[PDB]
Amino acid sequence: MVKQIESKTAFQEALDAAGDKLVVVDFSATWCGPCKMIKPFFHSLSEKYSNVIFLEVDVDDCQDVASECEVKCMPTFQFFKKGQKVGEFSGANKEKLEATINELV
Amino acid sequence: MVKQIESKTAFQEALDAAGDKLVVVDFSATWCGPCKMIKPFFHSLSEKYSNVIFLEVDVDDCQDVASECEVKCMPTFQFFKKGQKVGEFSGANKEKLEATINELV
Repeated sequence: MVKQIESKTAFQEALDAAGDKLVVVDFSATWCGPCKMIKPFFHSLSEKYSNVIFLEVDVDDCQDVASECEVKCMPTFQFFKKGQKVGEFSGANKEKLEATINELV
Repeated sequence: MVKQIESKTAFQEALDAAGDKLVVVDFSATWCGPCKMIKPFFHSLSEKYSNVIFLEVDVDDCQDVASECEVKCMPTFQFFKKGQKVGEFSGANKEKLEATINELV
């Protein structure tokens, strides 16, 4: 399932506890249309790939995490492996989302 | 000077009262880095071109205007002429901003 991140401390902790696993972070905003459209698919993905950690960060709630991750478009997906960012793209592209997961897993 | 828009009613009114003039709308967010970097320049522009109306919309404040204008990246500049959108681009590109203003004025 998707983990809801509500603090910078929580973001760091989850990245740390992911250990070996790939972390996919969804940076969204409630006003963004595309973000709402792709949410169900993003959740479906967390149920399909249990060997991958799925994170959700609302930019309004965590402006500090948003800023530090240099997010500028919505939605933005950032991929992390052992605390290091290994991928990133923006736009609600379903195929590309799953496709990128299969490349970095 | 730059007009601060704080409602959907205010957005429509300003578009209406612009009459013949070109309206440049800056869709920004306080957490967005690029948005802060280009704010001074955007204001400088409003003082340089008095025949052009400059609008500022914080996406957090006006989620409804943000949504209806289909904004997805920050900052986003939308250009309006007689109620109709005639241009649009995202990213804090100074040259392109002024350049687009000179094309649509």
